[PDB]
Amino acid sequence: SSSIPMPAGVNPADLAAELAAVVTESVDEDYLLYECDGQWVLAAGVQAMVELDSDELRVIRDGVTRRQQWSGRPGAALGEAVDRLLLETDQAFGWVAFEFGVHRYGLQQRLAPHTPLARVFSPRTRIMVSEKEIRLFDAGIRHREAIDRLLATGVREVPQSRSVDVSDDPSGFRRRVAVAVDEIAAGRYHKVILSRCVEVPFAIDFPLTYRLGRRHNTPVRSFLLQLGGIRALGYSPELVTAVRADGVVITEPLAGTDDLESNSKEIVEHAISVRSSLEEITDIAEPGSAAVIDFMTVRVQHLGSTIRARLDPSSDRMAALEALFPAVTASGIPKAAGVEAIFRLDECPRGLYSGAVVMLSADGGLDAALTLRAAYQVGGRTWLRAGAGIIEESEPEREFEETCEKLSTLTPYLVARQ
Ligand SMILES: O=C(O)/C(=C/C1CC1)Oc1cccc(C(=O)O)c1O
Repeated sequence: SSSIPMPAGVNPADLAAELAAVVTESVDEDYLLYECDGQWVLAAGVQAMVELDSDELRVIRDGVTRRQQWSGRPGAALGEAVDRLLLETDQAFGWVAFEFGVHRYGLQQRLAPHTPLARVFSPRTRIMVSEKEIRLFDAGIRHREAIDRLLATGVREVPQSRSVDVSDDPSGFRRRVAVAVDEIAAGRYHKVILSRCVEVPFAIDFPLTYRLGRRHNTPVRSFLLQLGGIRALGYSPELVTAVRADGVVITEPLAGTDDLESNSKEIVEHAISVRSSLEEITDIAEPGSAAVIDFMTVRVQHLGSTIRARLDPSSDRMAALEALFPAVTASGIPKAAGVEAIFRLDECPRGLYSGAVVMLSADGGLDAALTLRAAYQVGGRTWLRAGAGIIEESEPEREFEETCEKLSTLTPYLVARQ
């Protein structure tokens, strides 16, 4: 059957993460698990893959890689290829780099060749885990048998975590901050977010770390993946974009930090962001469809606003994502200038950090979550990355401390490789 009853006492995050580890290894496949609105979707197995790089677009199907050059907007390029996958299957999953959002500002020339912009795939099988049920899509006996074996076994106990020191500043985050402050004071831009990488000196178990962290984090969206040599996990603090089948587009910028409601620094910054999103959404919206619906409402508690619109017929979901990308929250104000500065003052390319993780539907749906509070493994390297907004009054030591706080979303929950 399509449906299985959820076992009592079992958290959905825990079960989906267990499925992700056990079932995929069994059948030799890559995966992405995405948490959206009480559903944990495990997209298992790469049926077809879209790789969009700075200098090339690749579609790999059935063992055949078909390479194309592309020009113009990255979203249009990505959209066309993804649309093709979605004729064949219902949903597509992936990640989008920070670097995806640089073309709109004409910064693409800065990118080295073979710089990844996006990886989007359609799954061989889907498993959806929620509180009530497990739903199976395109699951063969092999997958089905595996889910069945796990379900019987139950979830593994999470081992004790292993600590890491975040006090070093090898990349000189503090000095880099100062430089930003000077540029701000000189009126180059209002804001930039700068970040630092922290290497983790041991290998971690990604699914087990994801479970431990999820227990102590309540995020807007979350993810765990093994894709194309990359392991990653994260607790996304913001939604970049949600586009519905009906054409309604949403973005929800959050303020961060009683005194949230009254504090001036936040309010000015949140308002400026709200203005930015509204302006961006407007370019892709039916005239007169754009509104801010829940302004500066308190929603951990956060300040946030909901910006909504109707996707114009001339435009599409990728265009909406490009209009809103990268998020102000991890870039700067004004955006073009903040992004420019990031090439200069931060370690580039960013890749997954400050990019998005995406779920797309054949119905026209898009869900894109901002990648922050995440861990990465590529090659032999395991790392964490956190950053801070920098404005004219910012202090390098305080900003360093801020990074440490953000790192603490993950630093206590690292489970070493098994
Ligand atoms: O500014 C904040 O507190 C913030 C707000 C989010 C919207 C709710 O979170 C972040 C902003 C920028 C960078 C990071 C980071 O982890 O790298 C970050 O977590």
